[PDB]
Amino acid sequence: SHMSGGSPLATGTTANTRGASQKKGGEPPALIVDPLMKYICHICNRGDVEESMLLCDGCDDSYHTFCLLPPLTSIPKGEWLCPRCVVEEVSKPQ
Ligand SMILES: [Zn+2]
Ligand SMILES: [Zn+2]
Repeated sequence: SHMSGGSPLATGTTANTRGASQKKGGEPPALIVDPLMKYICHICNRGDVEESMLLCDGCDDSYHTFCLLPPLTSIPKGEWLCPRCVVEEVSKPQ
């Protein structure tokens, strides 16, 4: 059996991708701006307007009116419930 025709597929290509790997080329180690306690709107990571910052009566966390979609056209005259808790029934998971 002499089936040695001899046909190599010698076809190269310059496959080069320089993956620039600067882990902190624009990422500084941020220090704790709120070391003790400060009611910050965790949706916007900032306590922008404290006068528009609500605290869920049936939870505990700081939200802005602005940070919710759509922004709360009326400021809650009574204690504000988070939309999570607003969808309740007699049977809680307790
Ligand atoms: Zn906010
Ligand atoms: Zn709640």
